[PDB]
Amino acid sequence: PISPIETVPVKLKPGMDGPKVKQWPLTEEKIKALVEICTEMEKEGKISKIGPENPYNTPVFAIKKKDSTKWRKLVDFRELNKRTQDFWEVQLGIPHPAGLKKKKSVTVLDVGDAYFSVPLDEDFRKYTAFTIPSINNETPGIRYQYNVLPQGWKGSPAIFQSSMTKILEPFKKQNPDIVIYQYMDDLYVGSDLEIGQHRTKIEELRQHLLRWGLTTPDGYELHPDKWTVQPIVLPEKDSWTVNDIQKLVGKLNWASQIYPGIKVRQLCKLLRGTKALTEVIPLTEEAELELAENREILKEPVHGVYYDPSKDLIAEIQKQGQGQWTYQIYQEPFKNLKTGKYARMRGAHTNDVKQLTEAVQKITTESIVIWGKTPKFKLPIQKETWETWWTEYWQATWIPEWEFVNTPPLVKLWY
Amino acid sequence: PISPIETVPVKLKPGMDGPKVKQWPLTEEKIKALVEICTEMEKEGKISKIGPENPYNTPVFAIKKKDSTKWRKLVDFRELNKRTQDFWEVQLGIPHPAGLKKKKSVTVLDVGDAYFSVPLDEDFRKYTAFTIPSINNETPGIRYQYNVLPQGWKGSPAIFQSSMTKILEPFKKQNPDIVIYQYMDDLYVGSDLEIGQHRTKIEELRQHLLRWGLTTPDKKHQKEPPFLWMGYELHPDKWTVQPIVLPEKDSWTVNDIQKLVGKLNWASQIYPGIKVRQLCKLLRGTKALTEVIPLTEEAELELAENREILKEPVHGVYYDPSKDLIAEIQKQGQGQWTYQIYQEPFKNLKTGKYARMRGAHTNDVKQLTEAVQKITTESIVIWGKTPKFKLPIQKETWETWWTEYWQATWIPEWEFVNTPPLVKLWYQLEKEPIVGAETFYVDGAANRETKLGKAGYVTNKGRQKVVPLTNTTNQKTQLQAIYLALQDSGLEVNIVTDSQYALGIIQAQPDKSESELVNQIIEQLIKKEKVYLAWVPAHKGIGGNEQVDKLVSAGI
Ligand SMILES: C=Cc1cc(N(C)C)nc(S(C)(=O)=O)n1
Repeated sequence: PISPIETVPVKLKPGMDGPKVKQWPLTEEKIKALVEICTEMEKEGKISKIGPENPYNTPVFAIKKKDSTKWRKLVDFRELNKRTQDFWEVQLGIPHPAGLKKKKSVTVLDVGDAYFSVPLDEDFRKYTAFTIPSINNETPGIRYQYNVLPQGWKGSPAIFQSSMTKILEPFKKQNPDIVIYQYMDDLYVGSDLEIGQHRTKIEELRQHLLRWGLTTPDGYELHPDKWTVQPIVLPEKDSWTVNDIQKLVGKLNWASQIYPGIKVRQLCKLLRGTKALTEVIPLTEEAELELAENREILKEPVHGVYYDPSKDLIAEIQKQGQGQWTYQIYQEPFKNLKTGKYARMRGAHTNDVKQLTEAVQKITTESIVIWGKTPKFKLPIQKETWETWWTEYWQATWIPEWEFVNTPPLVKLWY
Repeated sequence: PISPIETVPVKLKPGMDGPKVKQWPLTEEKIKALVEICTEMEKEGKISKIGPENPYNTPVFAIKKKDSTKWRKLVDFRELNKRTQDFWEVQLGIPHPAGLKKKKSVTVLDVGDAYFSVPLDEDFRKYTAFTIPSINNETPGIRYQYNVLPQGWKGSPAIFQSSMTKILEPFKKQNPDIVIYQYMDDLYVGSDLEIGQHRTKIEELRQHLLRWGLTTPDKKHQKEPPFLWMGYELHPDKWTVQPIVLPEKDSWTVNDIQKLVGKLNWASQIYPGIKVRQLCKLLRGTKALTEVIPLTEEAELELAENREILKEPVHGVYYDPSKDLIAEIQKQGQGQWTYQIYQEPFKNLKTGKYARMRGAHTNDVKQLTEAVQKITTESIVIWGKTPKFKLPIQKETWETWWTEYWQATWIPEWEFVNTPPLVKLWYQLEKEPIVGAETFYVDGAANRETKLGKAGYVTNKGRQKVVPLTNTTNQKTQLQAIYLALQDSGLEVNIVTDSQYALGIIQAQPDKSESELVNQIIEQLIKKEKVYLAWVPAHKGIGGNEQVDKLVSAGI
């Protein structure tokens, strides 16, 4: 219910005002969902109607979870989070289980049903304002603010973290093998056991959470080992034209910003003079040395690349064509923490925005598992298109931040 | 009267203070028109003289105006407005006629006075004080203060609309089939009740309104087929917009103009092409809202084109939820796009012209896509669903494009409409270098100081060019050199550049561009049969590039 607890007071960062984010228009199917849902929530004291004396707002919308179901609210607290983010202690519980990424399987649960117990600090409620829109602006918007900890607030798993440790203590004892990481609204649960077993030790945890009053759905299956970084590789075919060598050189020249031992001069030697593109050039030994030499640096992973906790994680995506998408995750230019591809598209799926939406989620749950932080995305799409269609494929309870860019001619340098 | 609703609490801005703007009065004329309008309002309870003295103050420049012998007071809350807390705008836009459905009966009550019938936060009236002067250029004088939502105040439509949706909630509960929509002083009441029962609800509602201090006219406007809601004309089977006339007067008081921005941007939601983001500048700050202001060359131009768009009335049908929505787009005057949204042929709900253009170098397919998006957003906003599209483009033109575009794009469900000018790709670049083509090594250079440069090329057939340039920049000579190569070569050519800049633009495949130069390159591009553009790093001594570089470099 709403258990008699002292409201943990909370205060935005200094100098900063609460969110004032305009609301995106929603389809009718969605506005109905959000009207029902909020109606129940207001009945149960979870939220309250407010008037327009409250200048703050936060987008709302609705998604239809993973592998079908029936609607769910989702409040885009991005702006309020970064306006409130990491206060004092209570922060992201433990500095993230560095182990979890190693476990054979990881499963995800939606413990978000918690949070609706704990009241929210009086003087903060107003910063949680949110407004269900109206089709054709017929009725005014229906504004609610929160009274309990809200599902997407980041300040929520923080405040509730004392209690979740208690609830879980008994389970982690009877199971010191199994790793348990809370991020935002989900618990990431990773074992080493065999599928049938692991999936058993998950329900136990669901029932264990029930016996402490939490209640869950009734996410994904995740296999962290086997997230193999993708090493940059050079063309193999022998029959080099002046073109092939030119591409080759340009690429190695760029790739020399990542790996400092790479040399090009023996390949520029083969290209002296003003030759035509088509013209086949005999690969001299000294060159085929430099090329086998170089080929074998692009092999071993890099050194000098360590996560820096106080710095944002960035993530670039490039459309590669055949339903393939390449991405890299990094914190300063050219020092990649990970690089991967994502594919698996044909027929009843081919839809740039859909694939890009799926990749953005998968990349993001890789980051949560590997560092306990979501990456600020660089999306190869146009603001309008993306803002127009993303909530149609979203199935996750968090939302990473993102920017919009024009992919350079470096789609090439990765694949 | 004055509604008994509970007031909305209203704070002055974070660390701020009320308007202490002293009155600039004295006219000995019309200072009598006030105190008559005031002492009437003082009786209806809308204001009251302030006891224990001081302070704060707002102007009261009253303009009786050529309303045909009328006396009108006009508090200027412009400065109080800047100190009042922000409010949330709870609507995404003004409603659109086409978004209405057919109802057997509709009525449009005019809420009488309204802002004037909702009380003001008690603690906040103090800051709404004003003054009426007298003979003795000394107090004497007289000092009032508002008890109800003041006319120009910043919070008066937000608060008023909140007070109203409150007052109605009970009535909407007992009557779930009646639909009431509010918009300022107009209240639309649709229903599928027999003409007779309706009129009775409409009476029950007028009483509810009255018990809550809200009066609604019984002589009812001039209700013929033209029932008027929000300045639209609703007929059981169509809506029409009353062509707006923008009167030409040079008595353009700061007010009269301030009222023009209101009317014009109300119109832009019905009419595509209204610009008002210009003459707004004929304001900014506080400059006596009676001070006749002269038309500039910047605003008097556009306002002149405005009368032109509003010239021709607009109309359309109502929305029926059992049918899909179909949107059709056609290409017009290069970057000009027309579109219609309908459900039954020839029966349009809404038509428009989209122009915009996105970037400095665009093309037709991406430009179309932009329109398919804007139109999509519109459909969700007005009807909350997505339309099916008919488009001047071939499944295979779109197919090859997205499948060779580094960015990601997408259009919902669509159908080829074989129509006037089709949208097509005005050329394509080779993916491989062409065999037996003069391989052009291009390059330019500019001296950021003197602003001089050169652009030139070198081929694998001994052909060379170097052109001296005045007032260019590096990235401009990079495009210049590419142009040379294009124009001095056969139908089939291989160009090789070191400018990732120049390479970006060309690889996008623009057919229109901001820069004239890029156009000349565009022109040249389509005149060719086969073109293949290549990139290599500067200063690696790569054969060809190295020679061209040296050649154009008596600048570097
Ligand atoms: C100027 C504001 C305004 C406002 C308005 N509304 C809001 C109906 N209508 C007009 S009108 C009669 O010119 O179409 N103007």
